Amino acid sequence: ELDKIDLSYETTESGDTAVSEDSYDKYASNNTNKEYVCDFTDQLKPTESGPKVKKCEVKVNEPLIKVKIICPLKGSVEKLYDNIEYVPKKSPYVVLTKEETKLKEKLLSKLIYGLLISPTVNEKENNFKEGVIEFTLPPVVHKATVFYFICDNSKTEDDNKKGNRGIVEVYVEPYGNKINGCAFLDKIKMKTFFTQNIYKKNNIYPCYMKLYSGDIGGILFPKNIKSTTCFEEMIPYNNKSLGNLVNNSVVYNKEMNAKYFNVQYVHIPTSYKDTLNLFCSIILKETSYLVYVSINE
Amino acid sequence: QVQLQQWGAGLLKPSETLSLTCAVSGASFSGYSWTWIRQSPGKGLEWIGEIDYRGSTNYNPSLKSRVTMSVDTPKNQFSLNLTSLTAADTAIYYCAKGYGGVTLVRGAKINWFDPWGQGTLVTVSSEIVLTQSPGTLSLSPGERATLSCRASQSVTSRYLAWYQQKPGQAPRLLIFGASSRATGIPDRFSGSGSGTDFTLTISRLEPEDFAVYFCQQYAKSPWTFGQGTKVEIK
Repeated sequence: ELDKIDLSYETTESGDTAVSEDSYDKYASNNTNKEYVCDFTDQLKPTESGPKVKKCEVKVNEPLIKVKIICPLKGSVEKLYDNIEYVPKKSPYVVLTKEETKLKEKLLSKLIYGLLISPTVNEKENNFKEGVIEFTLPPVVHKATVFYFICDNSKTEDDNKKGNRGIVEVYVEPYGNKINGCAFLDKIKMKTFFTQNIYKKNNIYPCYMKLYSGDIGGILFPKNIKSTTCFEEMIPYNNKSLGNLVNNSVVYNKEMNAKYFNVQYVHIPTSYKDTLNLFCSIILKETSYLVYVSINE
Repeated sequence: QVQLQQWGAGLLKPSETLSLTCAVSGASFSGYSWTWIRQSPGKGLEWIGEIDYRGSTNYNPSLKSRVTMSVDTPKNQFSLNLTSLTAADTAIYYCAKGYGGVTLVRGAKINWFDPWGQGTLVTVSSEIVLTQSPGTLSLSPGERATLSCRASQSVTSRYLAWYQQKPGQAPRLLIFGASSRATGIPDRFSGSGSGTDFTLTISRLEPEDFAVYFCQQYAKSPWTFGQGTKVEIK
């Protein structure tokens, strides 16, 4: 349901606005730390000059960037957004890619392996129905990607004024090679993204992700998983969560609720220079797997 | 209402340093590639380099040694510094707004230049090659003009633009994507072609349509122009 694509859907960047591509009002996202934001609250109001096309360019060449997109909701202000529309309606699970000057629906998870889509944004649903959508990009991207969202207010009319059509284009350039960590496996995508693979039937080497200051770690957890003490209750062999052990580290997908990819990532800060040797575990339902994390050995 | 104010010292001795600055208004300084372009007598149109709001640069390999560009994003300005000046650097320098659109084609950028600045004459005194044919068309009003632009190597996609330069003015964009009319461009201007062969067709000439027409490719950096085709009366 949330991930349902319509293969027959077609649109264009300009939509039905009659604006040629040379006349788009292009601008960049408001980038702060690792959060790139395209806010349309003030951009799409009905204007005399409208309909104008306003394109927000999200250019990503770094890992673990979070993209927030704010699209004003119908009725947030009376009359000004009465006929607003957003595309795809199943964003961010569904995005638009350019195929022959045409935009068609594609699953974002198949475009970028490892992409984290949380179910909630600020404890509201992660859907344009709540006005905001978010997704975190992975620590590794191999092929360049370009996908689009639409937040179109051009059909809204107020006296002689008309709203504007909003376009967000996310441009991901390649970055990274492999993720320091382990993939518990049963595609080639699962095998090539992590430095160590752990097979279920006959394993010799348990999970050993070796981190240093500035490095990114990750774990692809087994599909069948009961619980894990990994990154919240860790055992030093030299304040038990990794956050408490490494001040200002960040763990992505703490709650393991992201769709598709059962992964969480860790970022060791460049400041952190002390040495640490930790243990956590992964429980299956059916045995359990041991995880050894070393930092700055 | 995109305006590009341009200023800088124009009368310089050899070996001195040229410094031009351009100020943007009516457009968001983020989201375009602010470029410099010069038009020299004989040499023709030449792309110098580009810079965005983040400070990232791309320079022409020919001028790469002597060219430096900067941005002062607060004031929405960007600047050029050409060094080791010679007489061959005498030309009209244009501030220009490059579209700067992203493409999955490598080495390519959707980077036709529109609008251009008014131009600054700099006087020194004390690759994909596009070949346009003809060099000169002599025709009367109401007749059809057909111009050709041929590239030394295939232009990926249809990443070609055409420009019109009326006498005494800066170029203005006519066509982008080989065959897409720009905003405010009459229907009598039609573009066509793909690969290495492109044409610009002016179906029913009118007295002001007598200008110089250039093609530009943005499929492989450095962005290059044709030598021009002059359209005149007969």
